[PDB]
Amino acid sequence: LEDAFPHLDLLVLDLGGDALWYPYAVGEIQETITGEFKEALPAEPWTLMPESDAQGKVQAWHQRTKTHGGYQTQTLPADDLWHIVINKASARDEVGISEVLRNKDEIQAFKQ
Amino acid sequence: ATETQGEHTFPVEVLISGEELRGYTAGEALSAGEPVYLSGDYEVSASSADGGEFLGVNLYDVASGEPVALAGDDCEVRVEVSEQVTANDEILPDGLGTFETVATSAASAGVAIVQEGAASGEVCEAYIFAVQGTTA
Amino acid sequence: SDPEYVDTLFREQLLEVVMEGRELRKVAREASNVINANTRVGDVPIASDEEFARPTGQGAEIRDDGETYTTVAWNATKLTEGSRVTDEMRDQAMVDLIERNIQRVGASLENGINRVFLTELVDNAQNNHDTAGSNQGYQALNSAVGEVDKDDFRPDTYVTHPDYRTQLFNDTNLAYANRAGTNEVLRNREDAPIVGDIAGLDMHAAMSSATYDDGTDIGWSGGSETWGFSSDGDKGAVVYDRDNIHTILYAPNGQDVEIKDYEDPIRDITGVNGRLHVDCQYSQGRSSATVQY
Amino acid sequence: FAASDPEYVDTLFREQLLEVVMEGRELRKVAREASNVINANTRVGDVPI
Amino acid sequence: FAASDPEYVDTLFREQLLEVVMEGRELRKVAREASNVINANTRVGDVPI
Amino acid sequence: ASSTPQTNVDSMGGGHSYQFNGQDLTFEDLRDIKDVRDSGGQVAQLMDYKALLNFGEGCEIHVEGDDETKQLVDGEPMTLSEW
Ligand SMILES: [K+]
Ligand SMILES: [Mg+2]
Ligand SMILES: [Mg+2]
Ligand SMILES: [Mg+2]
Ligand SMILES: [Mg+2]
Ligand SMILES: [Mg+2]
Ligand SMILES: [Mg+2]
Ligand SMILES: [Mg+2]
Repeated sequence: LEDAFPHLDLLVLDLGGDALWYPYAVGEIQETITGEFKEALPAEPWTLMPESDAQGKVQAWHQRTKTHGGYQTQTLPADDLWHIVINKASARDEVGISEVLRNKDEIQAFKQ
Repeated sequence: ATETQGEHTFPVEVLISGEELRGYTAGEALSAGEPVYLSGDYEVSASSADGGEFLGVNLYDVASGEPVALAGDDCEVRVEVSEQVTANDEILPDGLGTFETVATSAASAGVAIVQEGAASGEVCEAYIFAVQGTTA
Repeated sequence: SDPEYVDTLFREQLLEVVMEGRELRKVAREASNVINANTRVGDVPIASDEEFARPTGQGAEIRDDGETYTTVAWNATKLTEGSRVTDEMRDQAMVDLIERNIQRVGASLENGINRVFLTELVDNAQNNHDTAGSNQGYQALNSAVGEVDKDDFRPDTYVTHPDYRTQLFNDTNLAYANRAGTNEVLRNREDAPIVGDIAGLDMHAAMSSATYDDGTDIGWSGGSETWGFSSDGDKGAVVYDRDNIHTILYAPNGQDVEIKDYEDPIRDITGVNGRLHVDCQYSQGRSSATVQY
Repeated sequence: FAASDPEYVDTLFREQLLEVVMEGRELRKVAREASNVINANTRVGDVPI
Repeated sequence: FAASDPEYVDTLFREQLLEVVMEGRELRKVAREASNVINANTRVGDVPI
Repeated sequence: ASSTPQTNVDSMGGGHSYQFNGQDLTFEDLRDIKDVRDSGGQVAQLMDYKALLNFGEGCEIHVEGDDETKQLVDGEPMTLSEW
């Protein structure tokens, strides 16, 4: 595992940072061409939102990204993405809470 | 009333804008875009000609005794006219499910103003601005 | 929130209660077959009646007389009730106005279901027992069961007016423990187990007087009968097969009544609204008899 | 108007049918219990008394 | 006659409605790729040339 | 899984054109950084203190199992750390 994740200290700071800013950190598993594991690769969390089922479990990820004066859009299955939630409404919540949007009023009061 | 695209015929959306949509009982079978008036206590029926009988336009087809949604004042609507109409014409119920101009009718005041002109039997776009009831 | 008055301790406070209004009896969900429909309009298919096999010569062709079918359509109507209050009322109220208006809207929809059910049930029953005064108690229930049995259906339920209940519990069959085999009616009146187990019927559904659609209420156009048991020609009970009268409930969200609290985006109004769609239809109206005064 | 279920009732969806079919009137059947049943060997016959 | 579709097409079953809506006419969209796109910070303005 | 990323990235657009974003900066913006750095005063001194805190104390090179690397480089042994 220490060779599978050589730079885990940097990954933990990045993912943990994102998971405090955004409702979740989110990413892929990536392979070498030979199909051996390369890395867990974080995606840009502001570009992605989860499609939950009726019982609140994430089934797919919907992505929107800037491209040349407009946007690309795609959907990906939850089968080959992972996501981590630090802040929650309940222990059953897979979508999570942004502390920025939670404290939006206090942030704006400060800036004003 | 109907729109054509290629081989296909589509129903027109009767309502263009407005939130003044209200509920009544149908006193008879009614068709989308027909003008209606109060035939009884919260009951509406198709308007006859020459004024005094208009509350709004029926928004979708209904059988007798069913609840009906109606667009009243402050609504822009797509409605069928029995004669050629032009922008700024005042129009009112024709007694035939259509509207006609105030000018053609025996009445002196309309219920809707034509915003986009249309030929006889076509769909005009109009804004509803008045009801008419029994004044004697 | 900013309350203009504080509340002190030891209940030296203002008297802080609301007394309830009249509450109507709600039974249609129990007293009928409930269909939770997928569509606001729909059909129940009905097969044709049984026949008798045909006498035929030896070696002759057998004639066809196959099963045939029709439907009864449901066409559910949106019942609605709503309320709107300014936010100053919400803040300054003696009790929670949103809670009270939610309960009122829920009750108004249930009363709505019961009106639709009772009006169908009373108007479209195909049989009648006319008491003509006279033997209005158990003998009328037995006779009404006889009228349904004579159409080859078996009823299992009865729906009853307050005036009819009053007559019935004065009946010597039920009022005397000797004749009833129990003193439950003398003691507990409508809560007696025999009242729900009489003349072969295994359910009693007690209605209110106001439930039937007289057409005097706003937005409602009345039924064909008079619901009552006070005067010549009133219909005061229905004896019927519970599996042959359908209450169809449709809601675009969930299975049942939908209550929405909301705030006006412009005007400092809050409201609560309730929706449900309901229809009521006999599968077999012959399975039902009214009792007439 | 807008989009309403009475307009697209046969275009964007189909009216429900119940999958259960309701029975018609059924007559009471008792004869096989209410009488002695003879399985005859011949369509025509006699019983002696 | 017997029992056949045109008799019971709304009483014993319901006509199939195909699961997919056919899209109709779509116009070609290019302006966002085929021009420089500026996200302005005011509804009205002047660009220096 | 997969051998190439399958999530998109915002980091594509009309090059160094007239749009504004942190990765879309021009040579003028780069020279704007250079002007803040060049022009001295209190702002430059603070950002120099930031550079000195992060990197001014010097460095050390390590190799895990360095001694096992020992090899003749030019007629004389070195380890990878020594090289
Ligand atoms: K005329
Ligand atoms: Mg408007
Ligand atoms: Mg139908
Ligand atoms: Mg033959
Ligand atoms: Mg036959
Ligand atoms: Mg009968
Ligand atoms: Mg008691
Ligand atoms: Mg013989």
